[PDB]
Amino acid sequence: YLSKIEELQLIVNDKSQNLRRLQAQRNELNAKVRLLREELQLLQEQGSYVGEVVRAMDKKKVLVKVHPEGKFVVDVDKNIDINDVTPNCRVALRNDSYTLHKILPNKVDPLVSLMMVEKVPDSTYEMIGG
Amino acid sequence: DKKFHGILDQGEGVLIIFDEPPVDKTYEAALETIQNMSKVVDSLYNKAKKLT
Amino acid sequence: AVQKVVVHPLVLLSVVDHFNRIGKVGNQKRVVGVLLGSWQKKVLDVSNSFAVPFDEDDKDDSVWFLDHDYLENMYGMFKKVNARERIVGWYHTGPKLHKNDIAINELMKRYCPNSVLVIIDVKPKDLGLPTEAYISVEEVHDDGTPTSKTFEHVTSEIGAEEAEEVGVEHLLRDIKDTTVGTLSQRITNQVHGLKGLNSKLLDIRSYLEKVATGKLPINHQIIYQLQDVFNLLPDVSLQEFVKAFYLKTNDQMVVVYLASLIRSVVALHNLINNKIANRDAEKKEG
Amino acid sequence: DLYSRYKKLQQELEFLEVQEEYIKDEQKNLKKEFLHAQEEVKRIQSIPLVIGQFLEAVDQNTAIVGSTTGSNYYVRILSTIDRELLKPNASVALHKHSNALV
Amino acid sequence: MSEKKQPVDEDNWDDDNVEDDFSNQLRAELEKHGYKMETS
Amino acid sequence: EKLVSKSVFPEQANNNEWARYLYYTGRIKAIQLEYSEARRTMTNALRKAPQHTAVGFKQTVHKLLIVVELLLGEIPDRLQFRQPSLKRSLMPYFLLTQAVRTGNLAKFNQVLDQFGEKFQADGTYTLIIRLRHNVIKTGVRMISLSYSRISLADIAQKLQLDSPEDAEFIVAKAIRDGVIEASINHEKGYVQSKEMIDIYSTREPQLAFHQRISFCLDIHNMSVKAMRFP
Amino acid sequence: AHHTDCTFIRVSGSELVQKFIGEGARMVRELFVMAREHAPSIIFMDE
Amino acid sequence: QAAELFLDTVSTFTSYELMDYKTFVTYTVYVSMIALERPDLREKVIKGAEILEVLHSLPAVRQYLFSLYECRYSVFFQSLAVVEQEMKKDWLFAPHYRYYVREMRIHAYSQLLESYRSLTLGYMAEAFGVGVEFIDQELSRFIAAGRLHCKIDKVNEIVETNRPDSKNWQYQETIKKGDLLLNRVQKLSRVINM
Amino acid sequence: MAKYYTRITMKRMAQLLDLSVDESEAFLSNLVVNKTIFAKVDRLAGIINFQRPKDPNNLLNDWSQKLNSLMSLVNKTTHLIAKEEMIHNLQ
Amino acid sequence: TRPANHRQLTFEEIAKSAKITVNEVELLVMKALSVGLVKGSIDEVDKRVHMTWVQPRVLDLQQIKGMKDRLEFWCTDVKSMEMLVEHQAHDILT
Amino acid sequence: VIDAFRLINANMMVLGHEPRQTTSNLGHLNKPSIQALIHGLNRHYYSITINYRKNELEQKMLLNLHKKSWMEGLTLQDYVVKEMLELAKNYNKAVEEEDKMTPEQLAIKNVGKQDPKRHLEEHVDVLMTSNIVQCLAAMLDTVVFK
Repeated sequence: YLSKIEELQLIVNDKSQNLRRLQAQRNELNAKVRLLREELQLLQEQGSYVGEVVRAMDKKKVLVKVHPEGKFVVDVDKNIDINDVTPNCRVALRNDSYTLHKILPNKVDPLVSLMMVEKVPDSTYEMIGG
Repeated sequence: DKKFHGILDQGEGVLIIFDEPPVDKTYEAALETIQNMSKVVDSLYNKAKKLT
Repeated sequence: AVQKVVVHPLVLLSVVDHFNRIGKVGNQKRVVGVLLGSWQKKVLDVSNSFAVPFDEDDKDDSVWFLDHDYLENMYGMFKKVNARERIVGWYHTGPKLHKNDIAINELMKRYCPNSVLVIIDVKPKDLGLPTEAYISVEEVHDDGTPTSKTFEHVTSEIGAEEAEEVGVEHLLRDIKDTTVGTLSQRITNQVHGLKGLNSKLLDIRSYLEKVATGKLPINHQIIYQLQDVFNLLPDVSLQEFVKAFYLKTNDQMVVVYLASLIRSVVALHNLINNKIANRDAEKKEG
Repeated sequence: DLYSRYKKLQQELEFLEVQEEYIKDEQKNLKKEFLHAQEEVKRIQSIPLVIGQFLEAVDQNTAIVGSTTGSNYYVRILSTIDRELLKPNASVALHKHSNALV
Repeated sequence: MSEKKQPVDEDNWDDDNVEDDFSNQLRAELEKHGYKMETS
Repeated sequence: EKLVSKSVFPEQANNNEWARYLYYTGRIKAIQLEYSEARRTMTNALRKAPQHTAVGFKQTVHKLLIVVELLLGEIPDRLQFRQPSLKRSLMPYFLLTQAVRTGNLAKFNQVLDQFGEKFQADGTYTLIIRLRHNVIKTGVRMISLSYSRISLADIAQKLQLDSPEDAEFIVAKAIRDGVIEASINHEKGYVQSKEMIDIYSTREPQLAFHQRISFCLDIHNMSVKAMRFP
Repeated sequence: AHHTDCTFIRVSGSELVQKFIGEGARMVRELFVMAREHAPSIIFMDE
Repeated sequence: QAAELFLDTVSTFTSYELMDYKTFVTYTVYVSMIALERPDLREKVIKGAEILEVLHSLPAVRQYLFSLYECRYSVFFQSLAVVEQEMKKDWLFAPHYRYYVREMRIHAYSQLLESYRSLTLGYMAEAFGVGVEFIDQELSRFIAAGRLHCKIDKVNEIVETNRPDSKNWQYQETIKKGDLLLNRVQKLSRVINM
Repeated sequence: MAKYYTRITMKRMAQLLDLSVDESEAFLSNLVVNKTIFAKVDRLAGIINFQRPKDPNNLLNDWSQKLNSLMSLVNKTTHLIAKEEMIHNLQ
Repeated sequence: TRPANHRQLTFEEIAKSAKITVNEVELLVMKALSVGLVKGSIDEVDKRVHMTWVQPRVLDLQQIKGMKDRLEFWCTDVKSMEMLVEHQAHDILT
Repeated sequence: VIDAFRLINANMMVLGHEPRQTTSNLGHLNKPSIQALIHGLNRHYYSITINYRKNELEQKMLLNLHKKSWMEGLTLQDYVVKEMLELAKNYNKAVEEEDKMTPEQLAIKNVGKQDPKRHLEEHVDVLMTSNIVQCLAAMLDTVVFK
């Protein structure tokens, strides 16, 4: 029984592996939060200029006026098709090569405030009288 | 009610009229502990139902 | 004058690099260089500095040579690089100050109207700061010590620089409140308990040792005056400090209690957060 | 082979305990890194910031804003800032090099 | 997990403690207490 | 032998098992005259009753706690718990509690003879037999809370002692243990019974109101234990 | 506007745009273009 | 709860259950003073516009309601005895007649004691009934109940004061909530811990 | 009158104030009209306790003593090295 | 000369110290206190000093108080207690 | 921000600009890669890797002069503490009392569909560190001094 029940005592010590799994999860959890900070290295990259597309031409060329400067012919990125580009569209021009980084919506003048769609008025169809 | 803010100050020879009763710790903890224990009551319901 | 002596980190490293530069010869046993800094205000801040060739001899400490040409030519070229830069003193290693230092100081006094000596140690130890600040002046001691010409200690500080520890601290660093009260208390007990005792022990030894080799146990007013200022607290028996009872003792309980009562509330928040974290989130057999 | 099995199970515990120490040690090292990185996120905000006005949020983690120069830029919003404050144009500090919504 | 084992071995409450305190007392019914002061 | 036999097993996974261990352990102390420790153990045991224990069950645990508190001399009213099954067995104890408050021995005697049955079945009847002498202690404890410096003759009137010297003898018994220092002058002061002073949760109780926090702060162990389970 | 299931645009404002130092065609040409972007749209005018 | 729900003194109409608005007022004054603090009693009953006319009709109700606020201890004790006979005779007020009288006596004893840390029992006798022993016996029983928050003395014949809740009972207040609050976690952890 | 003394007699303080003890309360009412402060005097013991008026928490007393006692110790150490160097100057 | 303990002394000793009658010293101590050359705390229960700041012109003897009589010996005691903090929490120091 | 560059000869352009005998060093060189502005003028030049030269005692003196000097390390006096602490402890606890309402909302909420509940308000560590370090001043009170 001395060498056939002592092995059974080592089976009691097997529960430590369950603790090792719990700590292993924490190691990954800490890795995730630090990885988010590693992702924050992206904030360092300079923002691409915001410009409006006057018109589009073929061969991945678009005519976009810079917001404070002048008309610039730009090379479209692989991500966005020339077809996707349209006149009067606020695209993003790359900081260094003025490339079409992405298409940005909300191309509208102060009239957006007038929409007043947000905060819809209190329901009153029942409250209306005769 | 409101007044000199000193209880029977007739014996002393130095005078002890003062009031200092608003310690934030006693009031904030007393409110939070009642509110926190509400989580304990609610947590018991969430765990017990899944347990059985 | 010389109310404070901030030393820029770049200069602090410069002394060590010179020691390595002359590391081939260990005979000098010290590193000597002209110390250049700006007297913007009473505060003295050392800036970029250069090392004049110098030899210190054990033979009566009178065989000392400072090159006039090196001091003049390098200072002029360095001043061309910085208008603000000016001779403000000199720096030496050799933590025990040599008797020759005062003679070198007189030449230093001639070059700069209010020059200072910084005894930076190339090999750092523990406690305080590496640079030691001494200014040599001639005066008549009020009690009546003859000559009364000696270096006088002045406060010293470390200068401010940017992108300097990227070379060094990036490997380590511990900028957090996590280690506060975990090891910080240990360091103060480590040095105030031992290093503070060591300086007092030097004076207690001096009661006979100052008689034997020291200037005098009964000397330098601050030996007793500063010690008596340190003995603002009585030091023995009744004390009347932590034995105040109705005073400090009663207050210690009120603050300790107010601090302690939060911990019971603190435990409540931490314990329940664990119960939701493991009892419910871990228990998801699905 | 019960005597041999006792040695084998004992070996498994010894290896596991030896490995168990490593996970805790690395996890402690990760905690220090998390604090250092968190300080770096605070550091980008401290440097002098050009003043800017928020204009539109294309999506979470990005924004279109006009600076004092006025030029519109595809800047990236910082994670810590409350999103609700971003929606009113108001005023947003921009990192000088990044132009990001610090 | 019913213990069992030991069987071998306001509306009607809350005021019970207060009632118990003067259940023996209150023979005076308060009015006698006033009369006792009058005799005093 | 059980006290020596006591070992570890603080896991108490059943919890009801811990209450069962506590119920007897409290019973052992109550019979061993350690009433003060027993009442706390019974209260801890009473708290851990997840099972209904509706009839003739939890009432037995309640019965031990009430008798031991009465043995201490502090008076516990039955209104706080009053389980209906506890109530059926409590018609005796409830009258006995009234008898302890009353100065009439004959009322206590009527309760003992009329309600001797059932209490004997509980097995706490021996504790009631010792309680018959304990009635005097309850009055002195009430006096100690009520009067800071009561007169010796007044104590004799309050506890109906036959003689003032008997009252002085009772005052020595009153000091007993776990009560404020009598500090009796033995002359004009009589039963000075001076209460503890400066008990303001200040310096005098600085240990008093910091030690209480240490125990609750020690329960922060729950965060470590549950964190280990995942 | 509450019971609509359509974009509701409120344009009760007067003329600040057009040929004034303000902006061009904002009151009408821009308002319709925004309504085009949201196809189910109702515009309420109070003058 | 009744004193709070008897706030509708202004519009009781002439409910059949009320024998008269006058009866509703007698109940509302009797019920409110037991459950109302001195700030509310002046604001709602002592300064109450509608109640004041109704107490004009009843001299006894007016004296009893006014005496507690006026701190006329001698008059109210006599008036309380008149109230006891009415409360026992009244249906729906007889079951709690004992609780009402003793609770009023506890409230009365707390009011004069609050002002003075040291009170000679002779002074209490002058304020209330003449016999010193009768005030002393009530004082001891109420003190025993935990009511009267004070410590009595003998031979010196001076009644002292008890500790304020804000001063040090704040620690007790945290512990009392804490003991039930902590007890819950001990039982709860075991159920999931198993 | 302030000073650092504690048990100086109030009747003696009235004599120091050069006013009659019998009319001292009215004379000290002049102190009340001056409303300089209430440094504290115990008339029951006939002593002017002119040391501290209204006791606050003594948090600064430990902080200032600790800051000064420690600062004096570094000052002692900084001067100590120079003197130790002077014995070494002859050694 | 005496920090605490012996610093506190009877009025009669101050009467001998001011060479004045003990009844006179009740008046005299106030005059000596008035000079206030050194800021301190003085209790007139026994005219005990136990005061705060004082400036000695020079230390008595060989500064025996400065040796293990008061200073240094206390400092040796502190480092042993500092070691107790290390023993109490060696793992935390890491 | 400092970077080191060496020009590449036009004659050398036909030959491979930088033959590599060691893959790992090229991988370390690859980690910096190229800058977009540098890429614009990259041709006719090759970036060369820069590493800090070995620093030993030099690292040690700045290391000694960092926590002790650049950071606050008086050490003799390194160890507000009891004056404004009561205000800070009350204020953070007040923020927790409002913040804990969001965890109270999560437990009451059925949360069948996962939603953010503003939990992890934390501040428990901040309160723990502040209260414990101030309580450690007891060592100064009876051990560091008398």
